[PDB]
Amino acid sequence: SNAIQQSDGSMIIDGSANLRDLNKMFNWELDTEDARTFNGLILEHLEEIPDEGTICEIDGLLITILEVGDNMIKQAKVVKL
Repeated sequence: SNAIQQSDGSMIIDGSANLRDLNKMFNWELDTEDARTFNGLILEHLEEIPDEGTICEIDGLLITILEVGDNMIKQAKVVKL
């Protein structure tokens, strides 16, 4: 999985990103109990496959959905809360 730091400090993360990997690398505190990937975490929280452009808060992160495909989150922008 790829993750790109933006000039403004935000991160663009792939939906496929492994939650435990993200936590260890960025010192985030994503819940790893039930989901394995960033996509999984977002889907478990939403009661509908979210549109691109959706902004949500999960586990200390402010997340903007950038790309959705095959009913999975492909890319999201992330800022720390």
